[PDB]
Amino acid sequence: MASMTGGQQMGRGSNEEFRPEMLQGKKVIVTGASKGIGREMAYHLAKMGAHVVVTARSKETLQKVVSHCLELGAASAHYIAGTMEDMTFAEQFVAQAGKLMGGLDMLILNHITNTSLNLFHDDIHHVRKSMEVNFLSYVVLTVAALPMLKQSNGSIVVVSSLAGKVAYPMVAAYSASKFALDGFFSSIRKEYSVSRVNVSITLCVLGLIDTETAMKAVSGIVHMQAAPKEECALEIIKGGALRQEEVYYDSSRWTTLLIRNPCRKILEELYSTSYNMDRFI
Amino acid sequence: EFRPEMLQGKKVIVTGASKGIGREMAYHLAKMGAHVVVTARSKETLQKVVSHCLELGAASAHYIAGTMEDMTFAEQFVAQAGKLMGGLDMLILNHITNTSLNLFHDDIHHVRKSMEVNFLSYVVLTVAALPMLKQSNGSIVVVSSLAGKVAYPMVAAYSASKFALDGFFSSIRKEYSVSRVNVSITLCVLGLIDTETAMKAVSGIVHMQAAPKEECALEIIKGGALRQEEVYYDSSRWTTLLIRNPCRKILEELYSTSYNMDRFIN
Ligand SMILES: NC(=O)c1ccc[n+]([C@@H]2O[C@H](COP(=O)([O-])OP(=O)(O)OC[C@H]3O[C@@H](n4cnc5c(N)ncnc54)[C@H](OP(=O)(O)O)[C@@H]3O)[C@@H](O)[C@H]2O)c1
Ligand SMILES: NC(=O)c1ccc[n+]([C@@H]2O[C@H](COP(=O)([O-])OP(=O)(O)OC[C@H]3O[C@@H](n4cnc5c(N)ncnc54)[C@H](OP(=O)(O)O)[C@@H]3O)[C@@H](O)[C@H]2O)c1
Ligand SMILES: Fc1ccccc1Oc1cccn2c(C3(c4ccc(Cl)cc4)CC3)nnc12
Ligand SMILES: Fc1ccccc1Oc1cccn2c(C3(c4ccc(Cl)cc4)CC3)nnc12
Repeated sequence: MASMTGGQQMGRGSNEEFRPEMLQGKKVIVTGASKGIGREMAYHLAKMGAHVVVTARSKETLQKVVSHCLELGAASAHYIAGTMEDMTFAEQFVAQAGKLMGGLDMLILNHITNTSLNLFHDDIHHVRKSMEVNFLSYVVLTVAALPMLKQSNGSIVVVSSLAGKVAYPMVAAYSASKFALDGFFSSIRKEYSVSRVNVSITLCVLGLIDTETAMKAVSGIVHMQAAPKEECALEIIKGGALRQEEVYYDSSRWTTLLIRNPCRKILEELYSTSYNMDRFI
Repeated sequence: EFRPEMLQGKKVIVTGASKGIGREMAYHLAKMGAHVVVTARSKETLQKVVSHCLELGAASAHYIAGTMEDMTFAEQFVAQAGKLMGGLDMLILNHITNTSLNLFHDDIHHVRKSMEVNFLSYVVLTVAALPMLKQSNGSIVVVSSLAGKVAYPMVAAYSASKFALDGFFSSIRKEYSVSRVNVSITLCVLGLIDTETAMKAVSGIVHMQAAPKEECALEIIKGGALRQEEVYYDSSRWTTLLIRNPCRKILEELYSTSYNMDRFIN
């Protein structure tokens, strides 16, 4: 039947309004998918009938996510275990994932290095590791994924935080890595636009989410309402599917109303006329 | 309101001071009668900056040559600079790794080096300088860009490193506030400046008006001296009208009541 079937899900109002069928048969990578938001995303994609390749360090937990993804109705589900501290693993993982699915439609970059809320003093090793895992590996994964994503006119989904847009104490190294993602990915988005690289980039700005790990890390320190991980995971997928530049997800209505920076967008448009790139394309 | 006398006898470090904005800052500080320790890789060019700083009326002037790719050099440099001056009042973090305007493709080495030189060495320098800066109720001055606040194509690695500085230094500023660490942090958001290196890098690509390096250098020093959180310096009036993010400041204040830090300080 598939050989006698053809068409497009992305018609009028698909910019616009999400349908779970937009992910049916799509080839998706989810990093940091053994737990939390990442695991929830893998489950939503499975229910949508997507092909899924999940990664994290723990093979045992990834096995359970894969098994459950298959129960949920994933077109295919596989895992490749490894550390994102290793840039060779990050590069090879994408090639293997792409070969496992026969291509790539969406790259969901979600993993982070283990971090706790603490004042910054002298932990330069944690600052470096945060930059390596939360930022550099995302760049390595993007470079490795791009040829496949250009072929499919695919999507890059970058999971960030409110701490990647505004400042918070106790998360200096983490926040620096999240701000770096905005600078890097927002720059390449402008580059893709002029180079006719039809690969969308979604930066997801998340508030406090009720994941086991985050709840433990903020216990007795941060007294905020935590948003549900299930809904968070769906909002990220929706944003990627709709090719939205930015997703904002938080418990507070004040956040949603204030995080947006219309002045940044206006300034970027005003500077777009001040440079000549026809020598690079 | 700034007065040049605010820098008279002050003990100041200037990184990336062999040329451009950094060199201009060293010269302004010299004219103001500050004690100055300049750094960059080129000993020969630093020797000339030092000699000229002394002619201009610096209370004292020294150089220590080395690469900011080396975190051990960065750490030892501060100690050595503070021992020469007998302390530290202001740490001016200005150096960057060599960068050109290009589309991003494969260059992960340049992304890593940009993060190491433009960001990580600033953190290492701050850690090394903090005990002296706490003693003097001193200042940290971080030289950034409009590309460290808004997005630009052709500078992805550079921009990531500048955005990282905002996230890191703005976080520690809030930490210092609750810890009673009386060390100010000034993030300088600069537009196009007429430095030899920047002008060559943008030639035939960027055509906007370049602001003068002499005035730029002074505005950075002024901001540090006045303990301003942020300095905005650009040729365009539309930039000055738009760069500021009042909503970010409001959001930060609204979240400030949602957390309790008295377990890290008591
Ligand atoms: N939770 C929140 O409140 C919150 C707020 C804002 C933004 N976010 C963002 O949301 C994303 C997910 O957060 P979360 O709360 O869901 O975290 P989480 O539950 O703790 O999961 C993190 C995932 O990353 C993996 N991981 C950890 N170290 C790794 C390494 N070295 N190499 C590869 N994978 C590694 C973990 O699995 P293994 O340990 O087995 O490797 C796990 O699958 C992150 O980007 C986070 O910054 C979360
Ligand atoms: N110029 C502009 O249009 C502009 C715009 C926005 C922001 N900015 C910011 O302003 C600052 C200064 O810019 P500029 O135009 O004055 O640049 P510049 O003239 O090229 O000078 C950069 C300085 O950094 C030093 N440096 C380079 N690599 C180094 C390394 N590995 N270790 C230590 N020092 C190193 C250089 O000296 P040696 O080579 O001898 O080491 C030099 O003294 C930067 O932080 C930049 O981001 C400038
Ligand atoms: F998912 C995580 C696992 C382990 C550690 C941190 C993790 O991520 C987080 C855990 C908790 C809050 N997080 C935030 C926010 C935040 C940051 C600082 C403060 Cl004071 C308050 C709120 C913006 C909500 N960004 N990432 C995280
Ligand atoms: F000083 C430098 C030496 C070498 C390379 C970059 C250097 O720093 C720069 C050189 C030129 C412009 N720069 C900018 C601005 C910019 C960036 C990109 C584009 Cl398309 C337009 C305007 C914001 C003015 N930020 N840093 C630099």
